[PDB]
Amino acid sequence: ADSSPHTAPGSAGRSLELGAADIQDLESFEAGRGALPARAYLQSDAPRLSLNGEWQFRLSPGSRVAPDDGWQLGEALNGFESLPVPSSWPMHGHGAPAYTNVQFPFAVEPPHVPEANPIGDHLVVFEAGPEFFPHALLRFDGIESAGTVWLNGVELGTTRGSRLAHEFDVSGILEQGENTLAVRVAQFSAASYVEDQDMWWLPGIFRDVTLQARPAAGIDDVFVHAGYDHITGEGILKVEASRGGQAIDAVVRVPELALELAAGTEVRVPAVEPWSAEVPKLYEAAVSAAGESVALQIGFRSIAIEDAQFKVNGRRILLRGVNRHEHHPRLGRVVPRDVVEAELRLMKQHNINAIRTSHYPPHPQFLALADQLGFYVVLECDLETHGFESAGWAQNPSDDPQWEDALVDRMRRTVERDKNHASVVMWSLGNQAGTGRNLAAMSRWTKDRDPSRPIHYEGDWSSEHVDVYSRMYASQAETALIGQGIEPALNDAALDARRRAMPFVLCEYVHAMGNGPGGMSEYQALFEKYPRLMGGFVWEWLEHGITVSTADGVDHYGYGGDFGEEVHDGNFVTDGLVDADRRPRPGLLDFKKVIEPLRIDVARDWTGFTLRNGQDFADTSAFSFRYEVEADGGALDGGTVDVAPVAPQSETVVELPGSVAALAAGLSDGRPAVLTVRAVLGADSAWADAGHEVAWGQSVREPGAPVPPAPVEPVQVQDSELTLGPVVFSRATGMPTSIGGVPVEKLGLTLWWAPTDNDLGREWGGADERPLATQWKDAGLNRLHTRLLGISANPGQDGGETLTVRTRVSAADKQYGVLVDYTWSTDGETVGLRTQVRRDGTWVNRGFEVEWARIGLEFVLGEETELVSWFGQGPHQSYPDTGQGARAGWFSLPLAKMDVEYVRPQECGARSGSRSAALQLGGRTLEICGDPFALTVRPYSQDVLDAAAHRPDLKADGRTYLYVDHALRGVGTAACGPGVLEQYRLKPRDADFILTLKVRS
Amino acid sequence: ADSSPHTAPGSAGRSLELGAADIQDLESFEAGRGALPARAYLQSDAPRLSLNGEWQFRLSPGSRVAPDDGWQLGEALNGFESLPVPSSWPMHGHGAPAYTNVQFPFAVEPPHVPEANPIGDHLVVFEAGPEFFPHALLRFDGIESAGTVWLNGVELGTTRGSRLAHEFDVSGILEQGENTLAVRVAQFSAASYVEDQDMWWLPGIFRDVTLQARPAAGIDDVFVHAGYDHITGEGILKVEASRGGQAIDAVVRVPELALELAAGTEVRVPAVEPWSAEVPKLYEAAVSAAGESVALQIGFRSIAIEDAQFKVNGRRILLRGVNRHEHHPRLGRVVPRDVVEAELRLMKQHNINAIRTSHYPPHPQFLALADQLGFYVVLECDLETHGFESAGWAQNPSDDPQWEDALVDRMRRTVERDKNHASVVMWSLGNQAGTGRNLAAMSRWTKDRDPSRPIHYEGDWSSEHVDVYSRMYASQAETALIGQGIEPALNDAALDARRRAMPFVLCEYVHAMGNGPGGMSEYQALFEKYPRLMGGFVWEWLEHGITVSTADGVDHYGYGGDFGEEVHDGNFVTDGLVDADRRPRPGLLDFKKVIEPLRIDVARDWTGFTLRNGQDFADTSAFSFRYEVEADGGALDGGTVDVAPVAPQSETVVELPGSVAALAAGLSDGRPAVLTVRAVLGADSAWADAGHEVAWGQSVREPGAPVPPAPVEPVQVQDSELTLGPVVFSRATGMPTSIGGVPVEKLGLTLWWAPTDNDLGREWGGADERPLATQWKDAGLNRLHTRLLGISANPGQDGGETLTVRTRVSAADKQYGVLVDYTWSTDGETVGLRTQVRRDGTWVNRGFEVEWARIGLEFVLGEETELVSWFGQGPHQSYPDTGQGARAGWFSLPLAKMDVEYVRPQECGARSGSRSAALQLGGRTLEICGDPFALTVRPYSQDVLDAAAHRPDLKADGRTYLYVDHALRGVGTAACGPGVLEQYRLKPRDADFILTLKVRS
Ligand code: NA
Ligand code: NA
Ligand code: NA
Ligand code: NA
Ligand code: NA
Ligand code: NA
Ligand code: NA
Ligand code: NA
Ligand code: NA
Ligand code: NA
Ligand code: NA
Ligand code: NA
Repeated sequence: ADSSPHTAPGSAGRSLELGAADIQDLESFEAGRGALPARAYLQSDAPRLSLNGEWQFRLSPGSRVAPDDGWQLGEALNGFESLPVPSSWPMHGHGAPAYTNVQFPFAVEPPHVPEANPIGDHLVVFEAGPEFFPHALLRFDGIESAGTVWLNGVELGTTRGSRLAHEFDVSGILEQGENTLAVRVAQFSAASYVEDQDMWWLPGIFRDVTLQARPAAGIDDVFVHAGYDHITGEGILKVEASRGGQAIDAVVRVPELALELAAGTEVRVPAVEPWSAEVPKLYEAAVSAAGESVALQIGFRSIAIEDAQFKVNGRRILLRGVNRHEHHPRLGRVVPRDVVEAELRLMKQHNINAIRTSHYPPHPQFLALADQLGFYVVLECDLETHGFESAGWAQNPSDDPQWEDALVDRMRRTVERDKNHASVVMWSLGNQAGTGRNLAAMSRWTKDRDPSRPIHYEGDWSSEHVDVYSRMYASQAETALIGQGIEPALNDAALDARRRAMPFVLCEYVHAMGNGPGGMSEYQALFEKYPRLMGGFVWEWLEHGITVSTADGVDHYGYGGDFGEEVHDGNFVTDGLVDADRRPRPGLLDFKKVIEPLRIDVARDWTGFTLRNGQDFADTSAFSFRYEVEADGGALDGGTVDVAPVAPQSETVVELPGSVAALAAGLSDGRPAVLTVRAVLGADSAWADAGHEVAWGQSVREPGAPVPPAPVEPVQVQDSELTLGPVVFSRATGMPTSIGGVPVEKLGLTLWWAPTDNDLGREWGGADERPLATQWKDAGLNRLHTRLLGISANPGQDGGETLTVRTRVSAADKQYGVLVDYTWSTDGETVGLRTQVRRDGTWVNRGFEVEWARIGLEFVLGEETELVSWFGQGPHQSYPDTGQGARAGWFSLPLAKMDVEYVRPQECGARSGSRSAALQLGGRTLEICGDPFALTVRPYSQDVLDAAAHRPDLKADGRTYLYVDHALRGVGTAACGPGVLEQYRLKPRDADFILTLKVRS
Repeated sequence: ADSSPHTAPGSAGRSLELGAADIQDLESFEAGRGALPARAYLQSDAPRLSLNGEWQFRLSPGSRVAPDDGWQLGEALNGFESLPVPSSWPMHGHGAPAYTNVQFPFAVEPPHVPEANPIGDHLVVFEAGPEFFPHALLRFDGIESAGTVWLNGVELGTTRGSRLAHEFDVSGILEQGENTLAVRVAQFSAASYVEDQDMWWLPGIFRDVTLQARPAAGIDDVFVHAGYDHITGEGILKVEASRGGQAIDAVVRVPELALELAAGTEVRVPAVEPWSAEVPKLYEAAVSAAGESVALQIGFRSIAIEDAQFKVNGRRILLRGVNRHEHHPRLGRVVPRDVVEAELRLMKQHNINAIRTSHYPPHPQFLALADQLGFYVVLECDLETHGFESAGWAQNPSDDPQWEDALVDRMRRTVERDKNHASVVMWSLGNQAGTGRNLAAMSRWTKDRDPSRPIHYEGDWSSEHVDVYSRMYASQAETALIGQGIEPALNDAALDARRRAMPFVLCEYVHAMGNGPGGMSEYQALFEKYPRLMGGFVWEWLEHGITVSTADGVDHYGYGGDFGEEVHDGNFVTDGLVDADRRPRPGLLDFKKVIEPLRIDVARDWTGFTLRNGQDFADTSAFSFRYEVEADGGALDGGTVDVAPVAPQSETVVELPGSVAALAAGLSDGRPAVLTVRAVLGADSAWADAGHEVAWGQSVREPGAPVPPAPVEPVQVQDSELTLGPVVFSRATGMPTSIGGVPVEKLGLTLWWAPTDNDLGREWGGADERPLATQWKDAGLNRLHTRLLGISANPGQDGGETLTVRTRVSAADKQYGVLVDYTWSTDGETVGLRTQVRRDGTWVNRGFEVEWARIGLEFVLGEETELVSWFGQGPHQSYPDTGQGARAGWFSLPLAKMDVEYVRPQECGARSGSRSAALQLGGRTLEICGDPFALTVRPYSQDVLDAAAHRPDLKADGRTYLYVDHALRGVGTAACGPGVLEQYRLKPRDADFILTLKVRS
């Protein structure tokens, strides 16, 4: 209290504030107290009782008013109500979720906690039979953030490390019969300063609570060591077992390998089948002492770094990864097992082979599923101090000696829990925790304890205390330099030499927020080309949307700020490949294609395809290779082709049946036809059914360019309207008012789109750091207006005429514009529309050149569209730097399914590469043909889309908004990481393009 | 059409769009057509008929759909409805007002008009008797922006120059009996590009429409020349008269001067009383020909620039000015005469002596009122091209030869209308129109036509074509350099020499938006010290608020964007000294004091005062000098003192009656008493009643500093509360929960206030151009939180104790804080509160130091306050760099009258310099004493104030928000011009201060 300003004469007086002792504990730097030693999560035959279920719960707003009313004895519970456990309690109407990204939601003065600090008191009465005596423990697999535990009124201890397990000995405290377990949980504690992950703040007892008997002569911990010698094919096996901190005699049995060996001895198993994400071979094993048996699944694999490559079982691997948080839209950090199983299958179904547990250990039962389904796992300790960065990392716990014991404890618990799982191929120290002596201490502890797994940590770019060089969101350009080993040197020659000898991983890349991510293919090409590049993990698997309801009961996802937060980061928590209910976003469909493990390159003459097996261990024997030829009328040919199995990293040429090329050779010129070759699962796997598609390639015979009609109809002039065949025009605006009877409310040029999440991010570098969306607003691109310059008819053919409508498009207060001429022609059935765009003045504003979203047309039609059909790419959306998963073909969707249900509505739903489109408007069909154009159809305007913050803000107005774009820009990943690559940016230019239109009934 | 991209084979076709001819006319560079020569507005005995009244009106959205249906004959009017004329038609439910500041509301491509261009068709039937034959004309004193006029179906011509007069000969077209006048008015035209004033866009026939007979042998124009020779006292008189463009014989009679002379001859009048704003002497005159007589008011004055000074009648003058727009909150640009008369009286009542007609000629009848009441007028031509600045002035009309005739026409009409008025002392070419050849042409035309008045134009800083050096919002520092003649040189030595020989005027300064303007006194000191400084004109006289009603019928003022504008500038149109209904803002009350024309410096020993007459021409004989001594109980002494008249620019010492000093000498030490000496009007003037206050000065005997109580009561400790005499504290928060029975909901430190309009402006210069409001938001200053560190009692006196509550104030995600200790003491009746503030960490955020709004306390009391009384300054608000008009005294106001009704609610209502305050809360009174503190009391929180965009957003919640500030920052003028001067900025510091509190009943 010396820094506090007042100085009082006399000796110090007594402290009168309430709650001083509770707050002193919450502000403790200690890693909790009273717990048993950290150990593995082990399946054992020891009796077990889950205490999950309906508990009693009372919430107080802070420690100083949290009652000390003997509630732990369970006799006075008038202020308590039912609450399920496990739970994140703000998901059940107690307080509210709060989202921050980097910023802490409390003043940064470690270790101190704010006065507003929700305290949740939990209580359950349970029965314990004789099998839990004399010895038993209570296990808590997660408490956010600070728990104090009592049993029958006796304090057992405290928990720190919110996603880490704690166990408490209850021998001599547990009683036969009824027992009362009480747990006081503080939302905030000193630990909050090291738990600043970009996710919802959610207090609770959010994982299992278990009573476990500890029979005499049992097994407390087990450490499986299961290596693979790829030269000899041998497994290298040693299973350590301990009780009470001492090595014990136990018997290890592995029936499938005909093994019975002693614990603690290393043996060579003459032939094992090694474990990989591709082939996750597991051997069932048991480790047995007199009083207890532990069941294990052993996968034999060895991890090595050599020649600047990350190798498993002697081979460089490619990580096709995602960052997986634990989130459920209605349960918070509680993820039901069926949801976990389904989402891991969904990952495999989209070609993912690797998971980073961003940024804390997962539920303990996740590891066995990863072992079984096959993922390379980066298992990350629960540590993130990101919010200290804004003060230059002043007071960062990672470098503060007072935090050493707490941070080493986090790493020890992380490592000990999950050390037996073959899927764990790297330990990660944490995320965005800066640099410091405590991270070094965590690394040293881990390397000493478990030298079998390399250490990962992105926060220290010098990589002094790690085994791989990790970065997040490094540009494609920088990744290419690193891939070639030619990045700039570190200042320290010794550190530079070490880091240049390290393989390189992107622990986060291609930020998948909203419409995006763009630029994935450019990273993937590098990963495949350069051995030092290990691959990357997309940020992130899921959107953390939280289900809410409007006043009328319309369900939608909420994000930061939807829960009254004073400080929050908005929709940055909805930044995934799937929504919170695990529905794919288009980015997942594109990603699947980008990382597909086979490359199928179909010959232009349709005689065959080149096949490259991009897997590391498996051949192609799991796949059936299918071909199909489709034309406008439907499939013309199809079947299967036998492919002799191609070894990993090998390539072959496969001949297709002669009927396919004969078909190609017979096609009329200009008739469209698509040959697709697909690799599907030949048989059910653990993660998908036979017929599931893994890879594909195509060859397309493109339709001929559209033929404008002969301009043989003349312009008929009336007082207020002009008629040209099936088109009627306003003489006041020059715009069509109907085409073939389809009412047209507006036709005009487009240059802008409703900003994506990426367009709301700053594009660092250069002198202009305004987000693109702000550049557009400042430039008036969202508020264009059109002036009519003139309308005239010109001589056509055989008495016909064309009609040229001259316009200029600009914005209020701007001098730059584009002259736009529309030239219309018709033979009475088809309409030709030529659009010519010429800049009039430099598109520069506030000293920076204005980029465009598009060069296109918006037709506003005075009727609703029922069905949208097109030839192009699909079925899902595609933009210049996305759409890898959109394949060539003929597609048809009801209008509602053209949209994409991003949580914050934004530009989406364009189908790039379209050659023809057909919109069904009641009883008429409007057909559009062009050289490649992008197609979008919506039931609301761009201004409605831009203004909407949530999906219920969208409303259909009875019209159809049809967008036909001659040019589009890419979407990039500027919300976090690279913006649109140069080749996909759209700079102002002069342009012309032709469309043909037809209305049939 | 060559720039338009499409190229069509064959010869060009016929134009098919509608409205081409109307739009061609609107896009014309010509100054209108068909009008009679520009001339003076003259009062004549020729028969006159006002056609103002109920007309018929039809609105179309643009020229292309404006009907050409013979409506001008008045036979088919089914689409017409009644509309008063004169009117701004969007004030009557036709379309909507639209506010832009600089930005044009249409694409900038001169001379072209947008498609959305409201067309208002006006029609009236009137009767003309025989007195209007054979010759008559129709006069239009204002049409915004483009009128086409028909009478009985015959086109008379067109109008351009929205605030300029046009007359059309109707001889041979007017018929005896009924006539039909039709006027098509376009909102936008090529003229809009030269009418970009910062004000509402309001189309209409917004000034008088008059039929005037033109008898034979009449007088068409008159040019009065009336100079004054200050050496001899002579007037120099020549009155020119013309008819049909030729000089005529006419007789000039000036009865009061015993004159009968011929028009066109210069005479010397041996003794005249000269005209000035202080003494606006006017002589009634008549100029008569056989068929017509013109009545004139002649003021004799000569204007000269010599020795870098602007002189009238041989003396340097001081301009105490405002910029006057024409605006009415319900009628738009129509200002009723009674409103004009009242507002000019109000100006005189606040010591104003000068008006700039920003930025167009006023109603023609304004000039005679200015002549009569006495203002120096800067009469400004209707020209402003400000919106071209954002493109580097590309295409600026001022430098485009095609606009020469139009711009010279504007200046000619401006000069000719008002050239006879003594009040006009400068012609201004326009405002914010850049630089160019057409401005030079306007200046040359004016100097040739009327060399009697200097030319003003701020837009060309080289001053090549003007006679005074004018700037807007130059800093006090730059003004001081200019005042001393030591500003940097222009590159051209010849231009630099000319400009250094010019007097200097601020045509706009001390931008008066919202809470402000600060910094007025620093300008005024310079104006008074340096002869080259002519003075300045405040921006601006009035707020252009427009009266609107909420859903429930609550009237309030609207501003930009409240009328659906796509592009607008928000509340920048509400930036005046008075609201739209001419109610003073506090800035006017302060300004009155700043520019007061006498300086009264009261002696500290109360024996007398020094008096300086700061007028230029008048002595002090119009004033009665009053004194009063006031004490807590009321007035102790008062009366009048005879002052021998003090000449302009002279000073004297005036002895006060001995009773006043005897009173001062007898006062007990520490007893407060105030001596005020006032100069009031001794007799009714034309602009105020006898007793009206013009100037004042004070001497104050300050109350002694507060004496903290002896700390003889001890702290009583209860389970959840502490009691210390009359104060009860929470043991959970350390805050008082009641003081003497007054409920206290919260007590805490304040550092922030709800941003003023100035705080929302950028502070140019330095690397940080964020507005202060944004700096505060980024720093979290608007979201402070308090942590309780401890509560302890310490030994007091004779068994009593003090209570120290230690806290820390910070914001989420920030490391900087302030330690705040509160030390409480009491003797059972009075409470002492010592607050000590110490910074803990540097208040720096995003690399820039964080400034504070205040260092103070917020008491939130759980009851409503009825009445607020204080000793300090008042009655109105005062901040460190404002409050000049707040005088020392005792004040008492109901709570509602403490607030200030700014249109956008914002920080306001602080009373700086307070020594004691008393709040009546039901049956209790809370009394506060301190060394100088600022006092604010509100019925809603700062967050409610900040969130409110209009006054109906404010809501009382049943509490009292009491602010006691030990330190406050100034408010400056950063919305446009200088921010807070260094001496009034509030940087983070350590501070301590003492208050005493008492509750009586
Ligand atoms: Na322990
Ligand atoms: Na690689
Ligand atoms: Na995120
Ligand atoms: Na086969
Ligand atoms: Na594609
Ligand atoms: Na939106
Ligand atoms: Na004329
Ligand atoms: Na002066
Ligand atoms: Na303004
Ligand atoms: Na007198
Ligand atoms: Na004052
Ligand atoms: Na406000």
